[PDB]
Amino acid sequence: KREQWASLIQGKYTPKVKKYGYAQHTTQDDFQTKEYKDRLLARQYFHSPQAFSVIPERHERSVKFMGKWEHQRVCGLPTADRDELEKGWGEAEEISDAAVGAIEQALRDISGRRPGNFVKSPTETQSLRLNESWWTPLEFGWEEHNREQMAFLDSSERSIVEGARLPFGGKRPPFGTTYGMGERISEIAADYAKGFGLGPHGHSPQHDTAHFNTLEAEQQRVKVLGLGNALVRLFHEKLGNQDIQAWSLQQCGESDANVRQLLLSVEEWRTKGRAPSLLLRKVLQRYLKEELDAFNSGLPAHVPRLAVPCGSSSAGCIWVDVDRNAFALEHASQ
Amino acid sequence: FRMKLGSMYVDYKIVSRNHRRSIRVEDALVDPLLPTTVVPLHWLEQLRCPSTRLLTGYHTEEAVYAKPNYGHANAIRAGPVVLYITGQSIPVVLNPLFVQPDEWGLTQSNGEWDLRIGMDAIEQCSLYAELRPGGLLYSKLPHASLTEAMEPVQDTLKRYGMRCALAESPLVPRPWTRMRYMFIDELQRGQ
Amino acid sequence: YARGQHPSYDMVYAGPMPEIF
Amino acid sequence: HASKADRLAGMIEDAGGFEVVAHLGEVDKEGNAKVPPLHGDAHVPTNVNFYEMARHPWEDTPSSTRRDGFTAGSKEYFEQQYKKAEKAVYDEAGRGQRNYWPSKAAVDGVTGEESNALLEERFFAKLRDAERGVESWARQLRKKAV
Amino acid sequence: LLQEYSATMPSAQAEAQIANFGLARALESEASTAIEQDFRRNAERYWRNVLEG
Amino acid sequence: MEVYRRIAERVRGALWAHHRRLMPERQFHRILAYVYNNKYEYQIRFDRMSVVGRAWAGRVEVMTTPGGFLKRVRVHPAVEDLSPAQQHKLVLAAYADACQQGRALMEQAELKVYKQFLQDLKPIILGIRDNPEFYTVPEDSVETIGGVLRRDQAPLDGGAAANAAGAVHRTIPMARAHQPVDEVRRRHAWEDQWLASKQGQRWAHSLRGKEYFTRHGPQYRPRGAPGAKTRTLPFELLAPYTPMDEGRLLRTNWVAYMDSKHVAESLWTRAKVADREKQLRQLQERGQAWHRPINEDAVQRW
Amino acid sequence: GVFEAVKALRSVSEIAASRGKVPHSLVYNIYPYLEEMRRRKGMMAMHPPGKDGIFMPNRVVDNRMPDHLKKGYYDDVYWKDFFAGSKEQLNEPKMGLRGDELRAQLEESQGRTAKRSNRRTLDDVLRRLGKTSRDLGALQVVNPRLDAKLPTHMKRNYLLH
Amino acid sequence: WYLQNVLSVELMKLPGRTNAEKIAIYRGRKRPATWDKSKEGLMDDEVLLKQIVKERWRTLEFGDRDAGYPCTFSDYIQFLNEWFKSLDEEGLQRLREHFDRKIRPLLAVMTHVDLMWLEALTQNSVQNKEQLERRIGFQTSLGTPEFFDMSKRLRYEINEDYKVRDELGPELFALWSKAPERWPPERLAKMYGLDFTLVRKILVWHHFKACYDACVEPDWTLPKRLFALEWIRDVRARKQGLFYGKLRFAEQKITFYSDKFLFRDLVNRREASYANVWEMDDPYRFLQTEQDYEDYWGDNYD
Amino acid sequence: LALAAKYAGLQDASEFIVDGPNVGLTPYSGMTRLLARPETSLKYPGLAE
Amino acid sequence: TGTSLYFRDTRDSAEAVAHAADSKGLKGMDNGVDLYNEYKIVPDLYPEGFQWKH
Amino acid sequence: NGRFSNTIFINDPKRHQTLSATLAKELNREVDRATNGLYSKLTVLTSAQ
Amino acid sequence: WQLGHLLEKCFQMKDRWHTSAMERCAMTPIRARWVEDAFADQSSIEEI
Amino acid sequence: FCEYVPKGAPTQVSLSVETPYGVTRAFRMTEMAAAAADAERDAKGFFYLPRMDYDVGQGVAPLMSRKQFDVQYNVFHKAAVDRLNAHTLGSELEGHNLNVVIRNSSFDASHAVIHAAASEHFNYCFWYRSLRPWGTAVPARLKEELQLQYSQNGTLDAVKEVQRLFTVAALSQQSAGGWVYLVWTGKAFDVIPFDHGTCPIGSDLIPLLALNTHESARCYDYPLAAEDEEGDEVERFVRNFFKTCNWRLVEHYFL
Amino acid sequence: VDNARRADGTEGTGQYTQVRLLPPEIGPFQYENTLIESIETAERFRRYG
Repeated sequence: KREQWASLIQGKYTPKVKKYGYAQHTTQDDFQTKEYKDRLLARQYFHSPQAFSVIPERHERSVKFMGKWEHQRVCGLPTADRDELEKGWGEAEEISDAAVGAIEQALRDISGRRPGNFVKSPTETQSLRLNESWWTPLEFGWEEHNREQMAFLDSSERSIVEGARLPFGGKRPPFGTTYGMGERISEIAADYAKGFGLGPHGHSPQHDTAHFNTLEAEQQRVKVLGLGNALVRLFHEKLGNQDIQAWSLQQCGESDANVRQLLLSVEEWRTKGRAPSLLLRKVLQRYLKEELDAFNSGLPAHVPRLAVPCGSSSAGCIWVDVDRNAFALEHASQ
Repeated sequence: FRMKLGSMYVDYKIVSRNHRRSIRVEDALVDPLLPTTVVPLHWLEQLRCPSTRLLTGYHTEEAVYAKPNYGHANAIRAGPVVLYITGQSIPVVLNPLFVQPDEWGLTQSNGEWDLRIGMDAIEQCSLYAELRPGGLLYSKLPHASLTEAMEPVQDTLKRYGMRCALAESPLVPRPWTRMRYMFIDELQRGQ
Repeated sequence: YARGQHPSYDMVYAGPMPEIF
Repeated sequence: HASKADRLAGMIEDAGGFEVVAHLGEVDKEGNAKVPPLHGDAHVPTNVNFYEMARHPWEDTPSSTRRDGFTAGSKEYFEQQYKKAEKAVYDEAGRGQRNYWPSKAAVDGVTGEESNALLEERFFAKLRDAERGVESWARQLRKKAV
Repeated sequence: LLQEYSATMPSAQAEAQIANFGLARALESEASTAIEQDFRRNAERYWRNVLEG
Repeated sequence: MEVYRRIAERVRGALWAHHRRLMPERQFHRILAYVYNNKYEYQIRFDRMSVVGRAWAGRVEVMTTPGGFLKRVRVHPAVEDLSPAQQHKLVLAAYADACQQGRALMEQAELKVYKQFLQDLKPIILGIRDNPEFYTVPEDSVETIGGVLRRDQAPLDGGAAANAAGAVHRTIPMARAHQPVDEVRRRHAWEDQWLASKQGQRWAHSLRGKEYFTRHGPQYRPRGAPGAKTRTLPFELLAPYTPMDEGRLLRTNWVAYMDSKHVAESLWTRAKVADREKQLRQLQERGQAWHRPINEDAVQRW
Repeated sequence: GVFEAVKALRSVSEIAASRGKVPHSLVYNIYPYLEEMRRRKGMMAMHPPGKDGIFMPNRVVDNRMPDHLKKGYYDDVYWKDFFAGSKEQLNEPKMGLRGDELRAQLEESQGRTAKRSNRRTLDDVLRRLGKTSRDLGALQVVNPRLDAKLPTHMKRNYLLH
Repeated sequence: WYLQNVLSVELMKLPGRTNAEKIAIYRGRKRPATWDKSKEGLMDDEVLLKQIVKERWRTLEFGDRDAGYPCTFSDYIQFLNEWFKSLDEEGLQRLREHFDRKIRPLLAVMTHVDLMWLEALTQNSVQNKEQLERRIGFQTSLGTPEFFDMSKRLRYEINEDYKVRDELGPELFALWSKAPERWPPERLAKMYGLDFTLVRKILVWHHFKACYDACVEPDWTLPKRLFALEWIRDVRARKQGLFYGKLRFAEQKITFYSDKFLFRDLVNRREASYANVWEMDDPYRFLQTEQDYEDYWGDNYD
Repeated sequence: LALAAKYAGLQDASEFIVDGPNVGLTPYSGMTRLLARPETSLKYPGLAE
Repeated sequence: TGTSLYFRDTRDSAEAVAHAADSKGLKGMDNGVDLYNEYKIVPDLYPEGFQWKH
Repeated sequence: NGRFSNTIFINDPKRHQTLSATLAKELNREVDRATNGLYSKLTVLTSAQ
Repeated sequence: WQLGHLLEKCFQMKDRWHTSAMERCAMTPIRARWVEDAFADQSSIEEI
Repeated sequence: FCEYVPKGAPTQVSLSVETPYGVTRAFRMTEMAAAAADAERDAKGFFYLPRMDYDVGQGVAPLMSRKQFDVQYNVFHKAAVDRLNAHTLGSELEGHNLNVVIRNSSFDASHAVIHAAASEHFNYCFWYRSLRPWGTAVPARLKEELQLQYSQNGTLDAVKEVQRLFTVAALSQQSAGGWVYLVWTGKAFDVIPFDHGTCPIGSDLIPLLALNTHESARCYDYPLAAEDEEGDEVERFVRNFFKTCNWRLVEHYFL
Repeated sequence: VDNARRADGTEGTGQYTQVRLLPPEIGPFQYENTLIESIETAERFRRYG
């Protein structure tokens, strides 16, 4: 025990997997005293005496005495006496009301609606990957992946996959033509891209009566709203031409904060819409103050008043949550 | 097989052959000192069931002489009477002795009929493994040496040939690779 | 079982006798 | 009664039948109730925790999620090799600070005691020393076939 | 809180001393005509000294 | 059983919807089966017990297992004098008391099964809300193909506020990752302070301390005794970070992975449909929702 | 005739459902069902009291943390730097990776070569030395085929580390 | 050779693990932040270990000692003829199972195309290996080069939910091994959500693997006491027919039971009573009359 | 009988007359639980009585 | 359409809680009590076939 | 009894569909035969007025 | 579904000539208000 | 559970803050709300209230309040519909899309009722579409084009000129009873003052921005500032609308 | 108030043995991830001293 472990093979580095239930690795001793162990050694011995001998002789079955059906009388691991099985058991540790009252409070949380599930985000409908031989040649992200490459990265470092060079030209083949080759792809594609969960109207996406996305209404809805934020629209106006890597340095002194902690928050907030960090919330405050009271000057009384998250104040976001990729393509122009 | 005071006490159910009649017992001792288990004659009528297979309640009904461990036609032997033990699935079928509560006297304590299962039954259930050295039953077995009476199973098996523990030596392949695979045709590859 | 109140088990509730070995 | 209406006649008949208890419900005129009754002893059970009855066999946690295990030792040795490789890449000059840009020979250079030498010198050798004594018709024949 | 403010803030501000000042001197390198004139004339020369240096 | 099939129904759906992970089909089948034996355990230790009932003064008494198998029928001689139906209307009366008490007991012992079962899922349930990625848009906000639309504004007929908020709670420390094991060990270490201190010494030597280590000295069970022979540490399960079974499926064959997916998705929808059916009844009871649909564009115009 | 004599044939199953009657052979599949009703007595048939089994959403919960705290969030429990390059778990994918891995990404993305300007990139330089991409190890540039000042290469990648 | 290239584990050497290779895996699978690995790289070091043995097997070719040919076909089959006749009867179990674990699922899927390719294994030219390959050259140009291999033909199967690779270790074995009567199959039947007669099929293999894992002799009459209802019928079904064998669908009766025929069988069950639980799950509940007892026990002469 | 069935289909002519007092007997409907339930009282003040 | 039937007990907020009545499932006391083996009791007029799409 | 969905008509027009101990002692017998049937997807309960 | 698809269209009311004023109602608004003035929240019949 | 609930009620867990009088009084309000599904089914017309994409529970961001949005959307605009849905039946314009009923009913004495409400129907409808609550920045595809035309060689008076040009366009609506549009005239962007009952579609043009000058657009919120500033709250109004403007749309219809 | 037992010990008769810390469920905000362990740790220390 004292000395160090080591691998007998050279360069073995990944742990070998052992599974539950494998008797090689079971330590469950619930009614395994010394007596049961020796009583267990009993049945084990008179069946396989060669298993114990340091040098095992060839193991074979001899005639059994009590009768040919002597497995009836000897088979199975030895038994623990019955009363101990019933009363010899510790008391169950008392699970009070709150231990439940919090769990049932912890279970009702997971029943909320996660946005990516009803109308699956495009990033995850074409992110399908199979180890099958046919799947990869028809590289499936080709359409959306090209867009993400194009406008979210510089022209130098983006790999663009062309459509024509793809197997089928990259679009669904005509139905009755290709021996079922193409039909299974879109089918498989749809089988991974079909939604689930209670949508806005109040039914499953596959409900018999309630049909959303009638004539691209939700598509025309986002197309006119625009996945953006007044708070971003003000800031990115005020930043102007300068790069944040230059702007940020000005904003945070030698001992104010880690610019990395700040400048990172700007990157996932300027683009890839999320809530701005509490650090970023404060940094934006001194910076944006003069913009807001110019913005919020002519507002009537009852309207909400734009202000950073920290006399009715409410941030400039009309979107509860935008996906990290659609905010990008919108704000890839800014 | 609940053990009490180091004595193998068992619960069981003694049943007629046709299972129409049956008696329950609370705690009976396991007594390899006995050649055949013995029950109260008071039961013989109460376990008797006429059948088209055995018109008389039992196959054999005879009265004989027997009284070991009790304290001519002394006690009645009858069979076959099946005996359902609780912990052991298979039932042992016995030809016990039906005796009055005096001849092989029974009501010793305040109503305790002193039931003790003989070698007749233990030879035909999972209690037979108790007979093996190391088992709960080895001590009472009729070796009179009084040493080799309580020596551990190792001291018996090291005498018998258990040099090292199971699968310790690397000449014996570890037994838990005996079946690396179970060939359920439906679960894998289909039928 | 003699009074017919006992849950029966006919041969009719038998599935296939499967090849285990 | 919607269910047990019928079988009750049979249920009583076999459960032991009507045993008649003289003066069972009788109350003595002084106030006593003769024949002290059978008493209800049933109590909420306190020793039943099937979770502590079947645990994750080696790390006994009363769970039910089947999570596979990395064999002890082969996990620790695995971890101990990671830190020794972790120690190489991210903290090269011993300064301890995470060097995010590592050296090539530090990126690709192998762990110091990755290639076990102790196992050779402390075990393999000690076997070979005893191996030197094997019979001459054997040691050659061993060397021959191998 | 306060017992931790005096505790971790100087150790947190410590990395800011290096993390803020680090990127800071990178900017002055860009606008510096020294490096700037070097990159335009012959980047290969500009890429040689940095590689060996 | 049934109610546990409804909790384990969502936990198999949640484990996919919130984190695109598959609970292996067998593990899901254990949680039900692991509970069924638990009630099967409770059912055994009952059968030693017995309950009594009384319909007349005491003239009838039935002793019965908590399940319902009447063990003993104790009858006054007078009751037999009665007509058969009056015998029947008495036995079946006391037997009702026998199953009444046989109910309340197995009703409380049932809760223990329920609570012990939630302890089983606390590794999993709390594990899928112990993650930085557990964003839930409000239960009232309109979804939309480009992302979830506004909060539906909390209509704001309030004025002061009286309805103006979205209570976006957090459930996790922002800075230091505090796993359950981190606490339980501190707990396990916290007792160490007590055991070493003279105060604990005086308490551990007290009769009260001795019953403590009786239950909570699991590190000192004699080898071979039923229970956990070491310090028992509860699971950490970061479900978005611990590959459950789906990695195996996509390795082997898609057709099972898409299938095992659609199993998880519907099981999630079915849960939410039930999660709607509750409000489908709730709002009707508060008088705020009609029996017949009155808001047609909300199910059609979308 | 005979082929018609077979086409006319109706199966036992076809007969069964037609006559609205379960066939004798297909009733073992009901036996397991009858087993639960038989073994439901007592505990198994008594539901959890007071517990519905269906729980509604009762809060609006979200634990989405900022990126900076997310970096070293799991320092102790796990192997340092959790969110290494996970685009799906992290908002910023390239955050925190070591010098080669980020290079590896653009080395596997690898926009192929083209004709260059006289400000030829290090990609041109590293090739004329046989040091193609991994061999500017200490150097801070992450995208070798880009024409910008070395600080511009470094200032753009100061967040990522 | 076998000891030199298969059993000499120290002689095996894995592809070198650089610091970049190590940190990758420890951040890849032990800490699988990125959950899945479904690719072909020099990683995971475990398939490679079995691969290294495999690739060493493929390189092996039976031939002379005049050259680098490691072993002669005569000497090879001599080794097997030597060791096969040295096989312990239990070793035959491991062999006979190995012949079916691997070879039988191969020889079943075999056509005329593979005949030339089979001989390449034993390096034993038999009739014609040059002219025949051109015949295979015909089918192989009109056949995917991936599928026509013998190694790949079984890459997929059904029911990945319960796999044999995990169900080797019997579940709950620590519990039901102590007192098997305490665990009738109805307790662990829920552990497997498969078809019933199937769940009770696999439950046998669980018992038999359990016993061998503990070296104890397995209960050879468990399946008969497990498939009691199955067994009691065929014993009758045999004693009515003139055929010896098991019962297929054909010889089963053609009765058309009514839609409500078992109603009396139901209200019996739906209103059963059992004093102790074991009575409810007893293995001989099927046995009512002597006509049953004679058949059920007609197997064990004892 | 009408409403205790888990699926209760009401047609137009369906009228539930709970009248027991005119016959002098306390109204034996078995339905009163659907009446005494608070939803009946909270929606319609006093309808149940 | 129809999965609203697995939870019809919830329609009575009292009895859904009270749990006095045994019946809670659609096809029986329980919804998925024998989900895997009961449905085969319809004669398989229209079997599945070889629907493997690998 | 339809192929799947059984029907039950209370046939007592003369006595105004009232349930003596005659009917009810079979109603909870028949409607059980209907509900606990095998193919009974639905047992429609009504009166044969 | 078979049972559910049934109820959803003919049972759970739809766009046919169903208008809640048309279905046979015993307690209209006015009728229901009267009940409040008589039988709502009162102890005994004599006061009623 | 959104279908069954009446048209406007909230949907949440009751806090039991309401007594029996709290509930039963609400139930009537749900009851009388059934009168909608009656009346709406009997008042259903060919034309309708066009649904707003952005949710308007909270008043339109900074421009409007919710009180101000109850009037126009729910009361006035509906009343602009109810006229049209009424007068369309019987006329040959019965059952036609707007672009047909606008032009055919445009510019004639008798048919003026349709051309009044219909050309208003589209008007009020477009005023909803133009308002994105928190305002969006003009896409660069326009910020170049607006810059070309509306800066007479200034320092990017792209929108800055557009703002003023509206205020002059709105003040010019001396009636204060009309509309204001930024119409694409096939050659040049130019804001045109539009009298109520006439839209740019009747003028054959392609409208891009909608701006309401009707008092009912500002009646509740804006003249409060007027009563304190005594100048033009309508100038303060126009300056606030562009904090809610939608140039994102006018990009689509630009091309 | 001390839980008064006599056959168990001389624990209490009705006297006050310690100021009860308020239920840690509703005390200062602990993150609900640690709420389960704290509750199970809080009562155990209250209950066993």
